[PDB]
Amino acid sequence: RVNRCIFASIVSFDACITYKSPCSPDAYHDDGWFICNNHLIKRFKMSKMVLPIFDEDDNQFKMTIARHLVGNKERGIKRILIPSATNYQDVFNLNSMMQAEQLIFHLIYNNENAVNTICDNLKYTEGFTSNTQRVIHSVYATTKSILDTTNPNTFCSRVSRDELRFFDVTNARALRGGAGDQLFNNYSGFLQNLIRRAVAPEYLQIDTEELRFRNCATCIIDETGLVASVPDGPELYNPIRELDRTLSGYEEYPTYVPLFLGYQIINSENN
Amino acid sequence: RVNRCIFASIVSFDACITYKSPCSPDAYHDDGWFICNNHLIKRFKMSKMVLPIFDEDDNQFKMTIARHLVGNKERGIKRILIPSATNYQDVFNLNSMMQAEQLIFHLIYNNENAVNTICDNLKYTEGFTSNTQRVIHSVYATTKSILDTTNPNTFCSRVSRDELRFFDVTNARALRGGAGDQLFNNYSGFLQNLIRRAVAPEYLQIDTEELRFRNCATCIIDETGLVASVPDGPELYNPIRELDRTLSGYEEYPTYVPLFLGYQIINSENN
Amino acid sequence: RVNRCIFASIVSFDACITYKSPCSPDAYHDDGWFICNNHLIKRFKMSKMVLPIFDEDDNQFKMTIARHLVGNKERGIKRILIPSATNYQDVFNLNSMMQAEQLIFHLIYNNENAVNTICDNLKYTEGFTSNTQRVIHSVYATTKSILDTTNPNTFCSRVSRDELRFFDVTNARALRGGAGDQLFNNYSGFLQNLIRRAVAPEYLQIDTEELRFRNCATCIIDETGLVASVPDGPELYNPIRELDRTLSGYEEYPTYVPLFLGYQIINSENN
Amino acid sequence: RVNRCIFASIVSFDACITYKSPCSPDAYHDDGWFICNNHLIKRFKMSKMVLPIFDEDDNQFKMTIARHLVGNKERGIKRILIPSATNYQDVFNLNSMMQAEQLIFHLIYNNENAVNTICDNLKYTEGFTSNTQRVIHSVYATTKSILDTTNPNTFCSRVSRDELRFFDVTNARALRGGAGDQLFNNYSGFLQNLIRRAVAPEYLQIDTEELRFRNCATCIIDETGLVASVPDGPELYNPIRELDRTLSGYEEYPTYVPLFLGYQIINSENN
Amino acid sequence: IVNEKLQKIIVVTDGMKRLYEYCNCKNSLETLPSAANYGSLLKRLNLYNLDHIEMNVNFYELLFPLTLYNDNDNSDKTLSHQLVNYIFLASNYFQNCAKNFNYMRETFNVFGPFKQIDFMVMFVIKFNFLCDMRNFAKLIDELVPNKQPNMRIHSVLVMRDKIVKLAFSNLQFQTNTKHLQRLIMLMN
Amino acid sequence: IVNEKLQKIIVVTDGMKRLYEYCNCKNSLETLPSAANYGSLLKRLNLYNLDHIEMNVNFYELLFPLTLYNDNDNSDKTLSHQLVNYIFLASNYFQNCAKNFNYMRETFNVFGPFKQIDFMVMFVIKFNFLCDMRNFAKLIDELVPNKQPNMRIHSVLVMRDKIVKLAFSNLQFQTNTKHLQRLIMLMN
Repeated sequence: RVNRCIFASIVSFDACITYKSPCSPDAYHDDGWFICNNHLIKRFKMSKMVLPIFDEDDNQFKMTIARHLVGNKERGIKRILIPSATNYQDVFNLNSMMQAEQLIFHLIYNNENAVNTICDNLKYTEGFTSNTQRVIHSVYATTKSILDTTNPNTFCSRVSRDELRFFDVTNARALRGGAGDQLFNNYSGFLQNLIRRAVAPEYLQIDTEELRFRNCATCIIDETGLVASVPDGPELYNPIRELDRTLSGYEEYPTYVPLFLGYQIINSENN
Repeated sequence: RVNRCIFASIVSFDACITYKSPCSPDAYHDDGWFICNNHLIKRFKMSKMVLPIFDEDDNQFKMTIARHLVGNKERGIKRILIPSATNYQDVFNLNSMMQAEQLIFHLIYNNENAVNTICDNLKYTEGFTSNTQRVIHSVYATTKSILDTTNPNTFCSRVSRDELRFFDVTNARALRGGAGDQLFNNYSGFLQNLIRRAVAPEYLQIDTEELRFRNCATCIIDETGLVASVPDGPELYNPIRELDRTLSGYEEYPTYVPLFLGYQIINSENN
Repeated sequence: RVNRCIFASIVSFDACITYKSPCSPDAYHDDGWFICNNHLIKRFKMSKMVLPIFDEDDNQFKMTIARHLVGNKERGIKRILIPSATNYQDVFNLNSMMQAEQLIFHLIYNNENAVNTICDNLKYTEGFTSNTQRVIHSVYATTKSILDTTNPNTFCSRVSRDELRFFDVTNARALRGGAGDQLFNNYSGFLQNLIRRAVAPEYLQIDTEELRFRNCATCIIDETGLVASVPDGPELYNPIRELDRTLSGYEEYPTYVPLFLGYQIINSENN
Repeated sequence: RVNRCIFASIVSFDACITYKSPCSPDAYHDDGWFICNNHLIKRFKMSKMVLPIFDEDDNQFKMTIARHLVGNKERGIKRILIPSATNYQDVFNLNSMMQAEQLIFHLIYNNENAVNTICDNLKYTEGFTSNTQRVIHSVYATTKSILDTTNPNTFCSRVSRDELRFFDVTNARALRGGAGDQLFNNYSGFLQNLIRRAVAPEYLQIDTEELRFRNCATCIIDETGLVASVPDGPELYNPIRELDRTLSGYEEYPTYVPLFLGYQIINSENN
Repeated sequence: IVNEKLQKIIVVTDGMKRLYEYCNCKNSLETLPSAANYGSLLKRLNLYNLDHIEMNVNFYELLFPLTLYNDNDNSDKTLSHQLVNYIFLASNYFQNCAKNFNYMRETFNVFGPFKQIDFMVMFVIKFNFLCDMRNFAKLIDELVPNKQPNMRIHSVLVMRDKIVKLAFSNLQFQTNTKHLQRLIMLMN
Repeated sequence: IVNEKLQKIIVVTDGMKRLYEYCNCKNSLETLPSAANYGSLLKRLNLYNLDHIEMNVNFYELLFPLTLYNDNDNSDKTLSHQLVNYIFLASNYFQNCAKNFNYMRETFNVFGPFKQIDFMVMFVIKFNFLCDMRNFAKLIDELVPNKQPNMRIHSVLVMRDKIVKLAFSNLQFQTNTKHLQRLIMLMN
């Protein structure tokens, strides 16, 4: 009923030309994601989808899962989905998109200096005090309003130390698993929540049962941000009549790449 | 208009008691599979499904693929999907089904001794010469008229030696990767056709381009035949209100384990 | 009114199965060629076309010329347009075509041994003396009556300066460019006439003026006959909405590569 | 809707005699050429035309290509098509055409001094101030508007250095290949665009593929500008009853000489 | 004759091992280089130049000798698939080495600044692979000089060589005049 | 760094010429190798072991030394253009050679039946290339080790190198065990 996307409050505060808000209808839903699907796919190489987990008692359960949007021939920077604070401004060409988007990212990565620069450069424009200042207040306030829900600290910590989601079990060649896990901790509450809901666990631990869903991982985490690289192998293919006639709908099982990472441990009291 | 399942012509060669034929209409599709999915699922822990392959210019191409039906705690005998000719008689308790099914299995497994024993045993029984003689004659004629078409050789080999499928590209310190593909060359023509139609390659090589559809192997060929076992780790889980309501359909991405094993390359002239 | 194609007389001399006559209507024209365009494109990699030679006084003079029918990836025998005497049976695997086709090809290459073997083996078949004997007589007589006229005219050309056709490769260094002039001269009169009317020279000399059409060769003569391999380089390509909307009739300039090889001399008297 | 010929804005700014406009209707298309076909053939020995590129999937794509108008006996000066800044004023008899044409040419070669001389010489005529000055300003502005777009520098450079059209693989015996591509870059932007759109590469390089349209180059770049003379050989032919009747339309393969020089490399990124 | 290539590769490997390279061969081909196994090798190499090394690898030429060993008739299917598996393994190892060259460069230069760093890394790759190849040769049973080609094996080798050589090609670089004086004076 | 490879290649040219290879400089690279211009060279080389030669060539790496060269600032476009024409010429030469090994095999076999004719042709091609590079190096003025590269030349080299590698990879071909026993004894 109410929009719940970070980019929903994006505005072109010129007082003459309006802005765009192509956030998908799911933007209003309280799915736990805080980015509308349109802006999520456009700004990031992510695709919201649903992962259903069943049991032997015919119990339905679905958990948040994202999807790749990157091809194969792409190398290096393009393979990086969510860059880190030290490697996002370069890859996100802040001076290209509208100032409000830039400020959104700056808050995302704790880039207060860029917020100050955006404000002081905005002061220079004519007609600024008329409505530009009020709109910068509106956009900044709504963005912070999303941030607080995302951030775990806030004022009162509503944190439940139940889900042991450590975001690595990889059996990597180099003994740096404690380092890949050491990361993801510098990310803001928004970043940690977004990466948590985007990637679904491959190994899940509830009570005593050990769950496994993929024989091998999907992506990997580096200090340069969230990067999608299968360990030790080629990149997985991305798609982006008579045989079709003779082959009917047979549970197509589309092969669009799902995300997979991390070890999940769930306590008995957890829900 | 005519069923194309080997088991679709199962006949109770007694001339008194009628026989069953639970083949679904799917067997009428000439997709390359010669078993109605009912008989395939009943005898084997597999299910027909097709994965379509796309491109960059919106061109369609689809290829068949199988799907596991074994559980997790299920170990050993039940874990086998396609047992070898050495270990097929025990796993399929030939003393359980009708003798016609045993004849079909033996012909598929090229067990000529069993066929001769069943024929000369059927010679003795009273009233066999009346109708059962020609009944078994027609059954055997149909079985061979399928078997020959399955085999590449026939009277003259109508083989299309263009698609090169190895079926064993794995490397998990087996030290005998050269042993993993020992079989699949001893199988009968129909067995090889069915197994190839069932499992799809994780790596595909079209001339100069490399494609990848999986991170790690799914099944493996064992000396006791094909087994629905994922190497290098514990078996993946097999599944056999408020949250669902607030999370509508978002491309469930079905989780039942598909088939992925082996390596494929296409020659220049192949189309 | 009367067709002048050697293959126009192709007939299945079995008296039971009908024969095909795909020769195009143009084969009735006495333009100098002796093959119907359909047979020319079928048996050989040739396609009849004409080239007009004008001047500054707007005078008409046209000469015969041929065109490629090979792609790029084809190699070996596929690159051969007209095989030599030794290497024609293998490239044409005469055992696979109709017996009358084999007889005609043997007559073209003057393979008297093959003709005698086909005749004395055809003596053995039943019903031969009834009608197959007269059919073979008619076919042989027509083939002789087509071949005969060519040998004098080819011979007279090989006598005197009237038109000095030199297959010498331009830029003598060039490539292999073998002076197969007598390999051509080792061809039968029909083959020599066909190749002369198929390929045109790059330099032409009328009276005293010099005319040039191509800067380099197109085909080349080798021991395996005339092969469409451009000397000293990869072979040329063979092709076999908005921007299209803005591109109107703009002198399409056909991109297919026609034959160009050899040197010609014209005396004042020729017409 | 708007004509895009450089000389289409020709004005006989005498204030007495009107100017003509013989440009062909097709000049209004968005071809990218800035010269109408009539101007193309008048001011240069060039004729626009198109070459199509097909494929095995029946795709359409094509590019512009020029045609010669120079004959055979023409030598030296007549063989120059697009001279450099060193040798254009002499070859284009600047004292023969309209003053506006002279100004256009001086602009084309960045001949600013001739521009100033023609302007201040015209200033002395009576009645100039009325409308001749405004007409000269209009002509200069039109010329600059045509010129700026093709330039790589411009005001906001929309540079896309993805087309590697290097313009020289001639196997020139003299080891001085370092002159062809050495020129064609010291020229005006309009000259560079015109020559790029006029001549199509004989060898095509896209990603991993290699194509060949002409086995040997046709034109060549020289200090005196582009010259339509294949190196080391006589120039190519240029043409500017019963036998014809029986020789009907047989794909005449027009004999006019197109342009062919240089190599094209295209990366995957470029459109 | 192909047997020339057989004996040539055999003797080259033997002599190259004999001269300087001591077999440190326990590790297999299913892994990337490990620093602990090669520190002393790098230290000793530091004083001997390796610029002779060619970045590219003659994959098909390297693996051709072991194509032609087979007892007459179809003695056993095991050799065919064993060879195919070995080929795929070496291909993927080379691909991963080319793909992740920077990390290995850093991991090996952390122990010292050398001027042959990437040279030494490529030498280590080739030497370890060649030791694994020598072990695999010790695994095989017998050969023949009849020189019977195999279309399947050759096709696999050709495709893998194309892929591997292209991947090696994609390797690129980040984008004392008296030496040239001496060179020119030598040329004249 | 780059200066290492540059000096190494220069010294390799000098030493390889000093030992065996000699100037037959009348022939340039514009056309195919001329057996008539190499009969003496072939006869000389026929009495040596050439089995160390291999069908591939590191064209990209081979021309990489010449890449790093310039005077202060862009004095003129002569250097880059000269190099570009050289590169395209080399690419065409190598591709034509690879496409026409049958012609050269026949021509060099006519002079006499020699076992190592393949390696002979390969070394002929390489030697012609090396002499042409020697001349073009004689043309140039100065080099620096600052390793400031050019993007365009780099891309052209990469692409033409991919073509060359694929072209040579097109090479396929159809059709003493006591030495195998000796090897097995040596390893054990």
